[PDB]
Amino acid sequence: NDYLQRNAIREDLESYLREMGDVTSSNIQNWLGGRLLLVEQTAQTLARDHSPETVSALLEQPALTSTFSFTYLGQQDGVFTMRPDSPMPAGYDPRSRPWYKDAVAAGGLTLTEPYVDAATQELIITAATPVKAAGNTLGVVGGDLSLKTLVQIINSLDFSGMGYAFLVSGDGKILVHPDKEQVMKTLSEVYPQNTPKIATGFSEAELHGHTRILAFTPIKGLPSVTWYLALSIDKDKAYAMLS
Ligand code: MET
Repeated sequence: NDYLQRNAIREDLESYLREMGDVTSSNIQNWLGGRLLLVEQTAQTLARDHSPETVSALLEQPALTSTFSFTYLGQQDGVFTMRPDSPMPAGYDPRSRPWYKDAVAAGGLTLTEPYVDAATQELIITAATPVKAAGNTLGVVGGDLSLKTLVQIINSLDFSGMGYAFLVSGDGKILVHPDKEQVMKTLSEVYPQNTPKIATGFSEAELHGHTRILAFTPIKGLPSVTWYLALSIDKDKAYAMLS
């Protein structure tokens, strides 16, 4: 019976994809979490000493400079200190920036979606948290992460060559993707006819002439964002490999 045999293969494949999605989501959760905690650790150290000499020395520590492209403190009065050095664009105010507002609105450590960096005019992600001292908010510490770095973490596993992983918001906005052309596009723009639904377990759709299976796994431990790890699998390839 071809129907029972088809369902037998599909259930085995979905079981495997569920397993790959869980571990990859765990992996990016732990990776982002360490970056978040490093930013949190930096803020609480600054909360008890934020003199210019100390701010500079702390941001230059190699645990920070080797982890983030840049680490910085934007203060409540608008003053901005960033390491490593970078030329500054005219009219910059850290308080108007997405990372600063997101941290303040979150009331704690959070991650931005990709936004246009003020200096490089390129997309960047930022781990950010307020600096709190006796209820006062003195500012926000941010740590910048390249989207390429996140693509590499979620694609550490090759998924037996069946496909690839990307990140998507609960709103359907593609945040990081191996194809740079799909970054910040929505699932509806990428799949206009039969759009995959995040809530549904496994969706089938057509991309570039081939049927693909999509599966979305929530990423836990990310305060104030609802992001999913998405697997995009070549359907014909997966069914053939699993006989
Ligand atoms: C001064 S630009 C670099 C800091 C941060 N990524 C921003 O765009 O605001």
